[PDB]
Amino acid sequence: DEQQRKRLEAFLTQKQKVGELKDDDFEKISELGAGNGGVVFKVSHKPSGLVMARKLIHLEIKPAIRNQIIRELQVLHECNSPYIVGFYGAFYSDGEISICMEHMDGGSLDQVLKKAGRIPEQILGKVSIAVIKGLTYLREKHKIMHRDVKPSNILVNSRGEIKLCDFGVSGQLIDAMANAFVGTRSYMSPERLQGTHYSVQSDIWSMGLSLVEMAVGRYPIPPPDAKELELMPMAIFELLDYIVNEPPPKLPSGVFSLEFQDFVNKCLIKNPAERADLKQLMVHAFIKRSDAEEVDFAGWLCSTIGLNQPS
Amino acid sequence: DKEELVQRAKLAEQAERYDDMAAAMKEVTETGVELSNEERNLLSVAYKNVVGARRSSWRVISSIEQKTEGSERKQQMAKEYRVKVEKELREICYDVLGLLDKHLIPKASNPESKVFYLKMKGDYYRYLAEVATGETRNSVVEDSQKAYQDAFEISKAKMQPTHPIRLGLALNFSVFYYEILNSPDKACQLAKQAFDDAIAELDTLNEDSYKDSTLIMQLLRDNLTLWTS
Amino acid sequence: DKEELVQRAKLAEQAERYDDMAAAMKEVTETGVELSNEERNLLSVAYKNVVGARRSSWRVISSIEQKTEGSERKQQMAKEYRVKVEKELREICYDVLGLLDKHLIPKASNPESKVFYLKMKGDYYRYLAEVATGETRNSVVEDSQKAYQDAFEISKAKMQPTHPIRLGLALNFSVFYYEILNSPDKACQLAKQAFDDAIAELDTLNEDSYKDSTLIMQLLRDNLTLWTS
Amino acid sequence: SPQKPIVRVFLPNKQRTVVPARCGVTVRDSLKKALMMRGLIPECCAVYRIQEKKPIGWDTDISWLTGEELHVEVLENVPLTTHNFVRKTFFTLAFCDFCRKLLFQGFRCQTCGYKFHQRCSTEVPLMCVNRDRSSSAPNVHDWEIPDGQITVGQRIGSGSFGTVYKGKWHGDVAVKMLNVTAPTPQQLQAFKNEVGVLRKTRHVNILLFMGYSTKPQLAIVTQWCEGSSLYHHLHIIETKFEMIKLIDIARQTAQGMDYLHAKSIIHRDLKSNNIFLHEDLTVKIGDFGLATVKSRWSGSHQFEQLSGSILWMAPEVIRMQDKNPYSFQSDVYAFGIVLYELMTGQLPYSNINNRDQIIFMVGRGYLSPDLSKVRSNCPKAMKRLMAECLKKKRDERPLFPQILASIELLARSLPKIHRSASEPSLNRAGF
Amino acid sequence: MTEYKLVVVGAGGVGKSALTIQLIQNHFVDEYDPTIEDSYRKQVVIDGETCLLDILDTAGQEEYSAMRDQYMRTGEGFLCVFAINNTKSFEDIHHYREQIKRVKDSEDVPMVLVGNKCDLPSRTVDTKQAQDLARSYGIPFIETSAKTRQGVDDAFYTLVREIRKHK
Ligand SMILES: Nc1nc2c(ncn2[C@@H]2O[C@H](COP(=O)(O)OP(=O)(O)NP(=O)(O)O)[C@@H](O)[C@H]2O)c(=O)[nH]1
Ligand SMILES: Nc1ncnc2c1ncn2[C@@H]1O[C@H](COP(=O)(O)OP(=O)(O)OP(O)(O)=S)[C@@H](O)[C@H]1O
Ligand SMILES: Nc1ncnc2c1ncn2[C@@H]1O[C@H](COP(=O)(O)OP(=O)(O)OP(O)(O)=S)[C@@H](O)[C@H]1O
Ligand SMILES: O=C(NOCCO)c1ccc2cncn2c1Nc1ccc(I)cc1F
Ligand SMILES: [Mg+2]
Ligand SMILES: [Mg+2]
Ligand SMILES: [Zn+2]
Ligand SMILES: [Zn+2]
Repeated sequence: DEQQRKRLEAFLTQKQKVGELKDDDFEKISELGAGNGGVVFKVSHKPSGLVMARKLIHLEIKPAIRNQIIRELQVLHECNSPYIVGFYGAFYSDGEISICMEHMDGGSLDQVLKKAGRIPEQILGKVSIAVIKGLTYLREKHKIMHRDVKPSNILVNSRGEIKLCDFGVSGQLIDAMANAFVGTRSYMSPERLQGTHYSVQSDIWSMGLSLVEMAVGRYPIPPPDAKELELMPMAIFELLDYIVNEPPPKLPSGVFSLEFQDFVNKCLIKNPAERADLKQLMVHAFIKRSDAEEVDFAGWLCSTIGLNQPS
Repeated sequence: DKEELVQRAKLAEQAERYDDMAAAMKEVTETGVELSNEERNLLSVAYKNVVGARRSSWRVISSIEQKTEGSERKQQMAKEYRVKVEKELREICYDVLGLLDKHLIPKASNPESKVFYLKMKGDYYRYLAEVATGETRNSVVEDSQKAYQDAFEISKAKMQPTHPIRLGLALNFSVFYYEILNSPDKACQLAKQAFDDAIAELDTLNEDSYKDSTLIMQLLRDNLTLWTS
Repeated sequence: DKEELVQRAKLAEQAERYDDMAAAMKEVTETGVELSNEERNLLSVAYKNVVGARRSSWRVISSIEQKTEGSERKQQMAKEYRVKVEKELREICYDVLGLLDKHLIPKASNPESKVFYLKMKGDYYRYLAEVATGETRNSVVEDSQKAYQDAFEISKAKMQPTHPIRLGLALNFSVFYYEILNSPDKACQLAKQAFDDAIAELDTLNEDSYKDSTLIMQLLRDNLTLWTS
Repeated sequence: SPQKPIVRVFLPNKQRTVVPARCGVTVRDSLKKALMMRGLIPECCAVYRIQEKKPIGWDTDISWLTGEELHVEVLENVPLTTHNFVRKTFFTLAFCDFCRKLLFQGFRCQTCGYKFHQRCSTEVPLMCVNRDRSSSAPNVHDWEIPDGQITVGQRIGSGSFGTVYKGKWHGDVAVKMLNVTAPTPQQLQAFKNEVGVLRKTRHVNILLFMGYSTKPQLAIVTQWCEGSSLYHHLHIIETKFEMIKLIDIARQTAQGMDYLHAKSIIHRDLKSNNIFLHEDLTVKIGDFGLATVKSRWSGSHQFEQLSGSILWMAPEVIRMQDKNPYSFQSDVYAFGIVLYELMTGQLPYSNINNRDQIIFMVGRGYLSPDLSKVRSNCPKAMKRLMAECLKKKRDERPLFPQILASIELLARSLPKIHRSASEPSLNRAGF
Repeated sequence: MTEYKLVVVGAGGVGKSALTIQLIQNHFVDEYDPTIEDSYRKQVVIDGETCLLDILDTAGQEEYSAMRDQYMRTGEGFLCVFAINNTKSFEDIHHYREQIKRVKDSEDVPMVLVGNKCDLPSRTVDTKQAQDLARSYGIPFIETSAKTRQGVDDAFYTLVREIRKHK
């Protein structure tokens, strides 16, 4: 709209003020989070005064592959959407790949979910809207697919924005990522565990698998116990075997409306083609309803984190 | 009497003692008795293993000789030990070649056996060509060229291209071209021709001839794959 | 010079030839100088492989002799070949014993070397025991018994329960008990006691001998499992 | 329709099967198991697509054929290879490939190198895939560093259970800040007990373990290695070496692992990252054991949450369904993947752009290291060892006493066997 | 001389394929590779008759029931398999029998009830339940373990005998 265009243009304006990205141009302010393969810091770019997030991935790869990754990561300069985290520049130094993005002071939805215990359906509606619009922008404007949709990659700020990040834009970077340490849980759609990406359908499952996890405050595989649900250590290979050979998870009986439950069930179909696409979800009853609702996302976020109300 | 010596040769083969089998077969062929298939195959295996063990020993000795040249006169005795090994290598091949000159070649009433004996002569000449250097190498290889060229014709004219003896002859000739004359393109072309001819004429073999020919063809495929790269 | 002879012996060992190696080490021992730790292993390996080839030949020949089960001259010739290879093995073992009891055993400062050489003496007396059937068997059997008891006293006195030499002596002694004397109860008792005592000091395993220790341990376990059935 | 893009396959003798049409999988591998159940092998068969019967290559990517019907037939062509068994006495240390016991006398396949006792002939593999005398004696051939001593220097890099720094402690050492920063009094005790064992290891191929330090959290102190790791020399610079040095590296790694297993220490982490070339000559394995500092505890239990590059984890380790998956055979599988990495120069599964996909398919027994990327001169005996190390069932994998011996057996026969083949001896066998 | 078309049906995971592979090759598969379709031939002597068995091993996953139904239409007799640790698979024997009646357009179809996985601990479908269900349909009940091979031949041979009775 108008405010989104304003913010995008202001981000571009603040982006032109940044030239070459040198390692000496950053002063480390704080740590923001860490995963199994990278560490992110909030830092200040001295030459331009801006404050950004800097992800550092430490890969032991040959210099040619590293350079091709660096070159491929420059496509992120084209991604300009209110549902995609802003990108300032990527480079390599001191044996680590550094990716510079805009700072989301609200954090990722995993941290917000940990702070909140559970997330209300009404908030989840706007979250799903943003996720779907970001996936649409990635599928249409760039013909690339996220492939790593989960609460750890959905970011939010104090201005009520909800943006996607950590999507698969550099194929060589994914190829390097295939030599990673085993995680504790997977959001991979069942077809990807036996075949290859079935287009954006393979992303949508993850979103659903995320929403339920945010809907209940618990990793939904295996589904909660009979009395753990009323209270409202599986091996990773066992989780994958459950994902492939067991019925998908579902929302609780009566805690959530039927449109949200139908949305998540359509999002969690084990057959990707029978599973809904972006256009189906965009005009879903739950999506229409949550788009009609005037939910105060920024204030709810600030409240949950423990900061004073914004605006 | 003959059967007693053949039984002794078989018993020596089972006992892994090979020099006794070599002697017991040389004394059998010394008489000039009609040599059948198994009787000559025992001789072939005996004279193959006896020379093969010493050839492997010579290869190891030569490899150790060239491990480190920047050293004292420890290589001095190494080459003299190798010379002794050759002194115990060439003369047995000469005992085989003289034997082939005595009885085998004249007392042959079947072209297949003639091809077999000529291939053996060529194989032992190729065995001698490795250690022999200078003009002796040339003098040795000039005999093996004709030994194989007087056998390939008979193989092509009297026996099928799928015959295990013809396949063995082609394999040995390709190895001779590759290792001695160092013409890898001609060796590859010869091997490809033999293998394509074998494939073009297949599924006609006997029931017994379903292991050995396959073995030679699989070794041919291994060599072709090794020489392509 | 001794180093030239030792290098020649090692070179022949790397060439998989065990006739020049045995002669070279016999010439080394004939000098009458005390061997080092390294030089002894080459002698042991050479005079083990030389006997081992004849042992394999003898085993397979006796198997064929027990397989034929007929009435002809094949059995008589097989018996003649068996007595020939038995005479050859007797000559080898007698040469080893003559080279052992005149230059090494009487001059052995290190008790460890004494245990090694008494183990070898018992091993070759057992090698002679398994072939010679008759009245002479009781002499060599008792000689091996005396040698092994003498080695075992020193092993119990001044040896480690995890040393390769003590474990090898115990293994050879249990095999001697089981095969020659046919008393498996005491063989099992000895094997279990030795295996337990080797289990005792399991932590004390330096780099010098970990492969030999665990290999003899596993061989003892395999023999124990074979004999307890 | 595609129904999980499947392919329908018609088989000999009126049989049939459905296989998943997954990108990146060959027809051969899609069908391997179905054929095996019927005593068939792709190499003894032909495959066709219906279009009407048109021949396709066994190495075709099956995902191109989704929705199609394939047919597999035989033509009774080359019978793979028949075992050329020669009776041989082994004057050197040899083990029977079936029974893993000492093999003083037996049979050897001239082509494929398989070795077995006379008594085990009923257990020999059928296709040559390219009262007895009891055995005898074979041939003969407080550790806590206090504060104020470890000069922690420059950060080197983070791992799967800690970050490594180059420290100064009576010379250059490698300090490791273990991720487990707050250990319980039981985990600390178990870690001290594990260090008790690790301090008593001294081998030329094993990195020296110089204790730890408790005051500044937990910090394993190991011998600092100069030069670079094997992974660095195999995937960063891609400096391939002659086969002799490669087999020597494999032999030294196997010797170090054999020393580790002789003392009953499961490495749990053997991979090209933990293999160093000390002065470009000596192989040194590091980061072994330390089972108690991985999989952070919640009490007196140490449920292994599993952590490490899954490329080297055995299928039994990937499953984690077993009570304890880090046994000797999982170490052997890790070594086998190291052998594959050394031999081909590429990491396993160089055609997959997902990590969870690899975990699922490997732990499921569907994905295996492809053995069609090897060099065109590797002796078949050597390659057979690598294929034995990567057996899905862990009980089939050999132990390191056998692997070291098998490596050394072909280490000496390398130069002679590199020349072209020759006319072999005929059958000369019978059972 | 005599060919018999046998169809193995029942819920996912109960051991249909493991039972079939034990019959065909005397080997237990411990992996769980879900079936879409698999057919086998095996020649066997049963009651003095050399029999050619066509074994049609079907999918337990209902997603592939269209393929299952094509196999069922050709079959002459049915092994209806449940697992002794899966009560729903036991209850759903009724579903499979109804499917057979539907596809065969007949209430008179040779059938044998098989309770598999009897080697497991903590069995939850008891012998009385299973025998009562078999009795309710007038069919034999055979306990099996594809792991130990107990009952495998009896299950298939009994079905062949039921087909012979029906012929
Ligand atoms: N312990 C045990 N496991 C068994 C037995 N029979 C099958 N299984 C196991 O159960 C799993 C499923 O077996 P399978 O034969 O594939 O079952 P299915 O009924 O054919 N499944 P689907 O309907 O999907 O084709 C496999 O892991 C198999 O090893 C048995 O008798 N005992
Ligand atoms: N742009 C960002 N701004 C602020 N924090 C961020 C940003 N990107 C990532 N983070 C933090 O880093 C973590 C998520 O990033 P990653 O660690 O890369 O993802 P992850 O948790 O490792 O899961 P993955 O990517 O599926 S392996 C969270 O703790 C976030 O708070
Ligand atoms: N003993 C050592 N001496 C010298 N450098 C070392 C040593 N151990 C590790 N390193 C270095 O540390 C870097 C990364 O740290 P590590 O944690 O050892 O990596 P890692 O081996 O992948 O981790 P794990 O736990 O073994 S999977 C490697 O690239 C090595 O260069
Ligand atoms: O970040 C990644 N994986 O997580 C690290 C493991 O801890 C990641 C994974 C795949 C990928 C392909 N192309 C870039 N890729 C990534 N990077 C990345 C992408 C977009 C944004 I906006 C920010 C990023 F950091
Ligand atoms: Mg992330
Ligand atoms: Mg099935
Ligand atoms: Zn073979
Ligand atoms: Zn055996």
